[PDB]
Amino acid sequence: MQLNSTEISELIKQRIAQFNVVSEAHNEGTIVSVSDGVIRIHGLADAMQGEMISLPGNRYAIALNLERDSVGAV
Amino acid sequence: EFITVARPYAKAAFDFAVEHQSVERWQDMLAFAAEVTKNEQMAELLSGALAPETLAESFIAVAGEQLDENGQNLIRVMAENGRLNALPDVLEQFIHLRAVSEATAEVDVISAAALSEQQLAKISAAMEKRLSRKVKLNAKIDKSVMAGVIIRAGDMVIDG
Repeated sequence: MQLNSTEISELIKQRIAQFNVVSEAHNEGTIVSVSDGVIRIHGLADAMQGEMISLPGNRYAIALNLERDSVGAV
Repeated sequence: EFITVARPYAKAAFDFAVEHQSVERWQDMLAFAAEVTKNEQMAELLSGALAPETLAESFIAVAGEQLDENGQNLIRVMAENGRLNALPDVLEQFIHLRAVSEATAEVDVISAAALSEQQLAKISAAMEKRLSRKVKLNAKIDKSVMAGVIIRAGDMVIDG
């Protein structure tokens, strides 16, 4: 079967089939869930500690901390 | 790596595996699965999404259809569990699981591990020992047993 790495191609194949959706950019993400002006927050991963974060209705958003998994903005 | 969490999952496994007698087959399923899990670009995507259905579908979707209905409803368990992220660990468990029944392996003495299937401790073991005739290989053994006896030794020097 896929033995070694044919899986990857299979993966590729497997991917290629479903492939389209994956990834995103630094500076690019989406705010997933929130309450109280603080947001589960995604994308834009590499940034400087507490850089200003352009908001729609544009404003920067206050950046608390970088969690490993995902982080939210103030 | 809760991995202990494996059991209720992992356990029903062998049983289903027992009952389903798939373990050749189920074993296949597991191979396939850990493979699927491994996918890293996928992995980023993998925790991406909230809707469990979405993942059961998409995961199952690109999967290449190695899936089983029991493994569909059941995969649906792991996703419904939401715990599924870590699943590959179970294979290790499953190994032991598979191993558990009748299996044996080996620890290298000073060289390399035969992993011989020998179920009699110190006997089937001894059978392998004698079976050397593999007596040939050095593979760091001498430094090891001389250094380890030497270690007990300097240990006694300290004791001295």
